Amino acid sequence: LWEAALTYEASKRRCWERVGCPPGHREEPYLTEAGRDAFDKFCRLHQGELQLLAGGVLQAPQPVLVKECELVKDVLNVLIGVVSATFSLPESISSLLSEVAEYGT
Amino acid sequence: MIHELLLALSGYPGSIFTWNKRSGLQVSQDFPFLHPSETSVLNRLCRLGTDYIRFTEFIEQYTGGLHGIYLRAFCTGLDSVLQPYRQALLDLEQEFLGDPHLSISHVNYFLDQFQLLFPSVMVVVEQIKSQKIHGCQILETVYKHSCGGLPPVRSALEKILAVCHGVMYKQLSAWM
Amino acid sequence: KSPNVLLQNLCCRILGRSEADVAQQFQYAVRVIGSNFAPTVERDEFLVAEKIKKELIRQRREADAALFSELHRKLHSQGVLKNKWSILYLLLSLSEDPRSYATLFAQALPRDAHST
Amino acid sequence: AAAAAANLNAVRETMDVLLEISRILNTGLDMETLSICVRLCEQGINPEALSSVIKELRKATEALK
Amino acid sequence: PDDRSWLEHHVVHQYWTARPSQFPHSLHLHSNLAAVWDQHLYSSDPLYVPDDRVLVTETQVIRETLWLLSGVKKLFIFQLIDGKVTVRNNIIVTHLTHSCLRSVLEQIAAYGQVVFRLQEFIDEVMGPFRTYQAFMWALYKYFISFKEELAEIEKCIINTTITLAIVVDKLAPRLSQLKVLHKVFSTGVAETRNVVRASHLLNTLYKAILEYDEQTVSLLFSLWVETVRPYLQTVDEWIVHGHLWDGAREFIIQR
Amino acid sequence: ITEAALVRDILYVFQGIDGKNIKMNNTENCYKVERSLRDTAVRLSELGWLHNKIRRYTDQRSLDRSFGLVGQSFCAALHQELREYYRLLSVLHSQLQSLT
Repeated sequence: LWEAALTYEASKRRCWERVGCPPGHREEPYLTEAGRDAFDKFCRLHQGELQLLAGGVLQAPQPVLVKECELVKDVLNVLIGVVSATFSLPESISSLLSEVAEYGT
Repeated sequence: MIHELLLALSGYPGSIFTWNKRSGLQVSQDFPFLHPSETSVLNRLCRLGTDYIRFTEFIEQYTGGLHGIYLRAFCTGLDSVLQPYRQALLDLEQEFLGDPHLSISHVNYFLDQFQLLFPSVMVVVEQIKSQKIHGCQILETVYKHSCGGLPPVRSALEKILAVCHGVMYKQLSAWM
Repeated sequence: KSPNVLLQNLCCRILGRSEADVAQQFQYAVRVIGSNFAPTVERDEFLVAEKIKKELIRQRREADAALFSELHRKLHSQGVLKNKWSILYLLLSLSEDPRSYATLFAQALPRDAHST
Repeated sequence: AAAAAANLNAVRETMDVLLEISRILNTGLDMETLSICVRLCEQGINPEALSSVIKELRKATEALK
Repeated sequence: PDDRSWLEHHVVHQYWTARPSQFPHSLHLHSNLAAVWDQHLYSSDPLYVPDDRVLVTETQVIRETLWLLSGVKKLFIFQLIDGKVTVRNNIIVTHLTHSCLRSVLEQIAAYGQVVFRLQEFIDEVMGPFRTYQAFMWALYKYFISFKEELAEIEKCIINTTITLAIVVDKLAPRLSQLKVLHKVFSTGVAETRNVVRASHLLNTLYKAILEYDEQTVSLLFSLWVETVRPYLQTVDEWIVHGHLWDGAREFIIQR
Repeated sequence: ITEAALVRDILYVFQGIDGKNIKMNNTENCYKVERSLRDTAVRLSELGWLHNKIRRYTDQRSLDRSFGLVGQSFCAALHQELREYYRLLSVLHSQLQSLT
């Protein structure tokens, strides 16, 4: 089993600080290249910071969840003539959303 | 340590292998981490780097009384012989990443052939400076050392000689 | 695994055939591996190292005879093998020459002069 | 965990070193058969016993070809 | 913790945001060398004198230097003196005891100044001459291709064994080409009328190609055509339209 | 005295580098020690004593061009023979991290 597992891939990541075959941990990308997860955490932290800095008088309506395709179907529906999920007769989505909502209105 | 020497040997001396033009890569530093006689092994090794450092400055100043297109072929040839000195410095540090158990002597035997190249091309770089030769007769004085007697400097001078001929073949192609 | 199924895996490695087909040879193998199984003589890796050197001198190849030295050092640098003597003896016995005798050449101690 | 893969690395190196040894003396065996042989040599075995077996089993496959 | 934990893990934060680096090590001189030498210095009785530098890792330096070399300015590393980047003597790596580092980082700082001044010059044309505008355009046309190769290397960092001597050697045909524009710009900063300020530059460019009459000659040629372009435009016009027009005098002939 | 101290100097006196407690005051006579293990050492040090002669001779004769192409070829042959000895001495170093 051990010799059966032994045919596995060995690391090609070495260091001159960790010497003697370090396994690797990675090159640690920054907060412009480590998102799609830290992006969401960064948005969440920023929203919490703004709500603290105001006093709870700000009230985000969760401009994330729903994701994209559901949102895209909703804005396709407002152009048909039937009402959307926030209007009826990332936080920058509100600015994009108002502009495409008033069209179908 | 076996990366620090690989820069002290290259172009970046350090405070353990401090540079002087009256003694290249001086090590005189007392070591509780090294044997008393290890300094002499280092002393024999440091001559190899001293030559390379002198060579790179000589190439660096171009482009005093030496001037012409002839030094714009000679120094370019002097880079090409140092090119297997760049690849063979790359190889050692590639080995040291996985196996750190490899001693000084591995560098010693592996780079033993360029402790034969270097003293015999050092006389070529000094020869053109002590008496000023920057004419078309640089080719003769490399052409009499191309006979050689030591095979590394016998094949190194061929590389430079071809480049000098290549510059001579443009004057004699416009003219003709 | 256990050794008894592992000898079958050896019988399936070298012969292509199934193990329900060839069972006479597996029977002949089980007699010789059994009852002479574990080490009973003194192990020494240095003599086997010098005999790998003597085999590579028998080819008149001195470069790999010096490469074998750093490989033989590395085997002890890691130290994750129980019997270093066995695999070098094994690999030395299974050598093939691409392109003598041993009644003048002295082997290891048997522990038949020494109590088991 | 992690050290249980670091020892797997420390044997993964040795399996290359014995492979280089095996190829410079040139057995007619490859890596997979060699894994059976190293598995055998871990429990303790006589090479005088095992090698003879290998010399017999190779004379069983070119007798049915 | 819970967001700082995620930050500390995936993003770095250790010299440039205050968090003292506890980077694991295998010690044992080949990567413990700064500590070995400091302990030796103390045991020989300095006397005392604790040296304070904040301990960056190895690869971070190399990445930061790439971003410095490509042509964008204002990084955390490299103390600037007037707009001249110099080596930072407030950081240290686990070996090399900060001396070999002080040499080689000085080499890359020497390249960083040459690229800093040229990019600042290009920026100060956007905030005419009809020859400066083509000149910065040629310089820029070089810079975009140069910056692209640096950026793909930096991308390939995240995708192995990285140390100095590979990325230094790989960028030899780039730092060689960088040295030439330093010489070309040194006579472009030595200056009354715009026609002589154009012509004295352009004839230096026209003569420097025949001096080496490779990689250098293509560099000089690619700068040459994009600066002789406005004069060809004006002489073409001078023929075919029968009139002469410049934007405030590109000629020495008073017609 | 510990033997590991001796082995370290021994591995250097082959090159022509004096150890810490192995020196050669009279250059003609072989390396002199500065109970049986003490007796063995001189027989071990003879090889380095020969290596000194061989190295020092090819040091001078390789740089001489008033000695001709032949003679420099002798030097070349010698340098190539000298190169392999250090490859051996490398292995002898590496086996530290008994060793008799």
